[PDB]
Formats: sequence, structure tokens, C-alpha cells
Amino acid sequence: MNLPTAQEVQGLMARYIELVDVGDIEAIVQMYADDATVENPFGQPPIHGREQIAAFYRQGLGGGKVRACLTGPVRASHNGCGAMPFRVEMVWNGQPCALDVIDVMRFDEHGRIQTMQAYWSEVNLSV
Amino acid sequence: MNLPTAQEVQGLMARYIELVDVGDIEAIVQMYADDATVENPFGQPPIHGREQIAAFYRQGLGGGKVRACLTGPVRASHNGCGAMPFRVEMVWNGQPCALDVIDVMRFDEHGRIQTMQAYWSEVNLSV
Ligand SMILES: O=[N+]([O-])c1ccc(O)cc1[N+](=O)[O-]
Ligand SMILES: O=[N+]([O-])c1ccc(O)cc1[N+](=O)[O-]
Ligand SMILES: [Mg+2]
Ligand SMILES: [Mg+2]
Repeated sequence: MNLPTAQEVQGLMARYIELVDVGDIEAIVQMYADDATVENPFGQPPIHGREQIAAFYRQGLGGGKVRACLTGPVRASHNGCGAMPFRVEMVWNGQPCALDVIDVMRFDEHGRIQTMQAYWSEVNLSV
Repeated sequence: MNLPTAQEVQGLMARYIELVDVGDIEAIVQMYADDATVENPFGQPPIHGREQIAAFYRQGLGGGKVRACLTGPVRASHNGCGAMPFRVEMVWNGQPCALDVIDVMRFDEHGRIQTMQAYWSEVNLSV
């Protein structure tokens, strides 16, 4: 595809959450542009490139026991960007916990994620 | 205050929604830096400065019949920024309607909104 339309952004961002929810690290990485950046949480320096991004998702999702679901609709733009609210459920030293997040994404002219910014801070974590 | 902490960002952004919900145009404008920008929706060129911002809110809220409420928690950063999901309820040619929005804000070193970006597109509008 080219620069995704608003409807395509909504589909791609929902697909991303699906891949996080099942923990398909390789499929997530494929959604990113080869030189994409991730800022997690927003406020921290970006990581760069598919290998660093793969390392990120392997760390976050490789231990298993992670689920993610949209908590409301994707809000898309007409310039290939969008924002979405979701909750990540995991386990903290064996206890269930949740993290509320908003991701902002910009897609490139091939429909790949160029930038991801994950807004959250520690008070978005609940035990 | 100085650059708001994560907790202060959560308070300021929730306060903003409160002021939108009651329609206090003057109090909203006061939350913005004198030279702030608003991008509504994200993808459109910014408006600039408190007068243009006041004109924006007078247009959006001056006709009355607008409510706004968070639909989930504010996601704040440690660098004075945050993102929040909310729903705006209004009336379209006399019929109830809703718009789902995510605002991203950056605050300045005085606790005023420097930039606001409102993510939404037409399929976030429901009649
Ligand atoms: O660190 N996180 O929990 C996180 C934040 C934003 C995301 O898009 C995905 C994840 N994750 O893979 O879990
Ligand atoms: O255009 N809008 O509905 C809108 C979008 C983002 C906002 O922070 C506020 C409003 N509003 O005043 O209604
Ligand atoms: Mg490229
Ligand atoms: Mg200033």
C-alpha cells in the first residue's frame, strides 16, 4: 500500500495490538519500517532499527504471560498517523498487573510504522 | 509551577477536560501558553496564539450543547507531556452525536499548554 488512509491506519493499528496480544514478535517487527524508531515510554530516547526493535519486543513479550487489548477506538488522521488507547496485562513477580498505554504512530509511504511513541508512566501501572 | 511532573500532567489534562465539559472558554484559553499551537484534527495546519485559540473554542463550544469526558486515564510522561482519550458529545442539526478523540499535549516550564494535537477523523464521529 501507499501512505495509509484513515481507515487503513485504524486497521494497521488494530492489527498491531492483535500481534502484541498473541506475542508474535516476528510479525510485529515486520510491521515496522527497517529504520523505524520506538520511544517507550515517551520521554525516553528512541531505539532505532528493526534489530533493536526486535530486541525490545523479545524482552517485553518473550517471557509470555502478556495480553493487550484496545480500550477504545483508534483515532486516525489523513496524513498516515494515529493514536490508540489500550491496556497491557502481564504478571509482576507472579502477580497480575496492568499497564494503561496510548500509542501514537506515524506510518510511511509503504504502510510500515516509521515512528511509535508509547505514552505511559508508573502511575499507569496497577497491581 | 515549573515543567509539570507526571502527576501534575494528569491533573492539568483532567482539568482541561473539565473546562471543556462546562464550556468555560476563557478558563481554557488561560491554560495555554500565550503563543501555543493547536492542531485539530492532527494533520491540519496549526493555529497559533491565544486569540486564535480562543476563536477555536468559541466556535466549538460557544453554541452550547457540548459535553466532554475522559474515557480512560491520562497517560503522562516525565518530560511534561501526556495523552488522553475522551469523548465529546454534541448535537448535529439537532441530533445527538459523539466524537472520540485523543489529545496529546506538551506543557511548558510554567505549566501551560505549549502544543495540543487532537487525533480524530470522520469515522470517530457517530450519529
Ligand atoms: O512496554 N509495553 O508494555 C508496551 C508499550 C507499548 C506497546 O506498543 C507495546 C508494549 N508491549 O509490547 O508490551
Ligand atoms: O473539536 N473538538 O471537538 C475538540 C477536539 C479536541 C479538544 O481538546 C476539544 C475539542 N472541543 O472543544 O470540542
Ligand atoms: Mg523508508
Ligand atoms: Mg513561553
